[PDB]
Amino acid sequence: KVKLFRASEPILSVLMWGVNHTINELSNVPVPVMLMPDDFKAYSKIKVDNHLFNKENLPSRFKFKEYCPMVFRNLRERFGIDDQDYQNSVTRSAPINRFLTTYDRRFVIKTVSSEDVAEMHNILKKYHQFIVECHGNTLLPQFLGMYRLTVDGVETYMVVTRNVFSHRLTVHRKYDLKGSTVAREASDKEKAKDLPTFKDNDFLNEGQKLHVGEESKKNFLEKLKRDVEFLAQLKIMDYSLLVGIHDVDRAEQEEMEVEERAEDGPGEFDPSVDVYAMKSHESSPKKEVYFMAIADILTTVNPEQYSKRFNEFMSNILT
Amino acid sequence: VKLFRASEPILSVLMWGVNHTINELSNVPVPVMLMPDDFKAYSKIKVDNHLFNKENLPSRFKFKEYCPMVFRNLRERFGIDDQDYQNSVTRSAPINRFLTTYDRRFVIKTVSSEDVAEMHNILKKYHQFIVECHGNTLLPQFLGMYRLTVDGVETYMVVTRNVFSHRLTVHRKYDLKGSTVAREASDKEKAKDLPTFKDNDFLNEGQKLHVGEESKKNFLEKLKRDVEFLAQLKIMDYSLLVGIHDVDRAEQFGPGEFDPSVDVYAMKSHESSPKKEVYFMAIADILTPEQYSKRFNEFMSNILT
Ligand SMILES: Nc1nc2c(ncn2[C@@H]2O[C@H](COP(=O)(O)O)[C@@H](O)[C@H]2O)c(=O)[nH]1
Ligand SMILES: Nc1nc2c(ncn2[C@@H]2O[C@H](COP(=O)(O)O)[C@@H](O)[C@H]2O)c(=O)[nH]1
Ligand SMILES: Nc1nc2c(ncn2[C@@H]2O[C@H](COP(=O)(O)O)[C@@H](O)[C@H]2O)c(=O)[nH]1
Ligand SMILES: Nc1nc2c(ncn2[C@@H]2O[C@H](COP(=O)(O)O)[C@@H](O)[C@H]2O)c(=O)[nH]1
Repeated sequence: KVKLFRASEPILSVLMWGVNHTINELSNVPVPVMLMPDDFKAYSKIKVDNHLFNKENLPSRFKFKEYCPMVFRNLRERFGIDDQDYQNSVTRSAPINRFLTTYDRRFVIKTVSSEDVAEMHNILKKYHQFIVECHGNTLLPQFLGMYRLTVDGVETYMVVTRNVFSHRLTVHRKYDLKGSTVAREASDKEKAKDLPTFKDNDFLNEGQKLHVGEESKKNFLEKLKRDVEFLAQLKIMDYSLLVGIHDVDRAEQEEMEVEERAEDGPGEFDPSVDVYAMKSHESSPKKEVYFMAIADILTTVNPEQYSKRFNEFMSNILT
Repeated sequence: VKLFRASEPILSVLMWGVNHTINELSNVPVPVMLMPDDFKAYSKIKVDNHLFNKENLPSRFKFKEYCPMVFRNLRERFGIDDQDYQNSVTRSAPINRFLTTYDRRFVIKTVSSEDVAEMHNILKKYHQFIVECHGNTLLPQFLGMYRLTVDGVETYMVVTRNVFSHRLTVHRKYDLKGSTVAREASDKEKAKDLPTFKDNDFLNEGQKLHVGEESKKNFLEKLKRDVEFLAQLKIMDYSLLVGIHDVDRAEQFGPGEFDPSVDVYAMKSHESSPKKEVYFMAIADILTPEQYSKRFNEFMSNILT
């Protein structure tokens, strides 16, 4: 039951230690009837200066700050994430590859700028209220924690989200879509990578389509509508639709080759866990799973119109 | 769900501190041996909580634990489980400086900076002696040592295993130095319910302690090595805290019943003893030579028949 907080970088150990630390302290804090306004300006801060002690994995000296912990605890709850699960995902083993995933691929940890952290505060009261009135049903990023780590006098800002992708199903192709009239494509650099991040004209040029079926398309499009309208209400623009594609047969084969090396359920998922996943329509050219979520809402044409434009595009991404 | 609700913020910080450090230690491997650095080591944490978790805790505070690996090892060598130690401190506010945990198992004494220095001074040798005697000793048993910073004020604390029983009411206590001077209770002191008597008011009482010549064997075999250890360390002016539980009295879950592994210092009255009693006996207040050692030793050998 010993947790060592062992990691490739001291930053990771401190991250593991702080999530572990704060989740445990929160376990000693009654769950409130409601969130008070201060909760939105609140934060916790701990500074550690150990001497000749417990220095194998943690640095002797570091700081950890959690923004607005009462609010994020509540967000986790409304997103149906149990605090102990969250803690275990982060601390049972070092997050792996600034962009990390928890070792079990449930949670994504992004290193952000100070400005990003500033925007979360700005948007936080309304985002919460919006998560309340849409019952956690949303294509928006789902925020679970915000933290500032300090190691060797250096401050690092981090935001934890639920993975847009499945924690279990492989992605075989992703796109970052915006719907911009501007040319959007992948550099020769990108296309050369393993899992390139294709863009608008790649999607349009490939003739790609996402066969989800009318009932999913409608539910999807109703989410997209209020999400982008909510974002337009704030001063927010230039976010993307992150699209991941999972080829069910290709995976079955990949798995089969995986076991072969040892010797020598099929494209389904828990919609409560892989929250952005959608099956293909029974009459799809091939058996697929899609993951679709709005990306990057923190960091001519104005907002209101973007939501209008962004919206028309994603409505045409599918059938 | 522990709130750390207490009469006083210092106590809340203490409860929070022991909780925090014991949890942290449960993530630290038990080593194959203590190292010299473990005797100069510490943990420090500073807390700054804006608009968060203020119901019982101050928003800002510090908690420092001295030599946490050595005290964790001492706990084990005394047969104390970390989880219990933690539970005794945090389950409920320690009560009435001189506190005990809510279950009276552990004593919490405010002490001075010089005290904390003195402890660092004797600690390696004290530990070594605890090892060599397999935890069996009338010396105080030190379970942890802490410094608290609250409202800008630093406070030092040492935790010991309670000398008296955690259940058995003590009816009379004597502080015994074996001195050749005038040590008696003061008129005002002689007033309150729990009078701290001394040598003279004891030797002039004809009071003996009946444990047998057998328990006197164990006890005196113990006391000698202890006062010896203190001498070699050139320490003195320490007392023998003695407690007396009158069975019949309390009677007016059984009378005189107790768990020897928890009430480590308690001794049953002998069979042939006049009244039915339980005695509690340990050395106290040694944070500070031969003559005192041998003088002390004899005045104590003269109360066990
Ligand atoms: N709106 C808002 N912004 C904050 C708050 N706390 C910190 N920030 C912003 O977050 C960034 C980093 O804050 P730090 O916690 O490093 O002081 C800064 O850009 C800071 O202005 C807050 O309570 N409200
Ligand atoms: N650190 C910190 N930064 C804040 C706080 N409240 C607001 N800010 C910062 O204040 C700025 C707002 O300033 P304005 O642009 O309205 O003059 C934001 O960029 C954000 O960085 C706070 O409580 N703490
Ligand atoms: N597994 C996973 N990858 C992501 C997620 N969000 C973005 N990525 C990927 O990470 C890369 C950079 O992230 P971004 O700049 O959007 O933060 C992109 O190639 C994108 O496909 C996510 O939620 N989960
Ligand atoms: N000998 C010794 N004394 C210490 C050590 N740590 C703290 N002390 C002493 O204990 C007292 C309290 O120290 P503070 O922890 O308040 O800085 C001071 O007299 C200090 O010098 C140590 O590692 N060794």
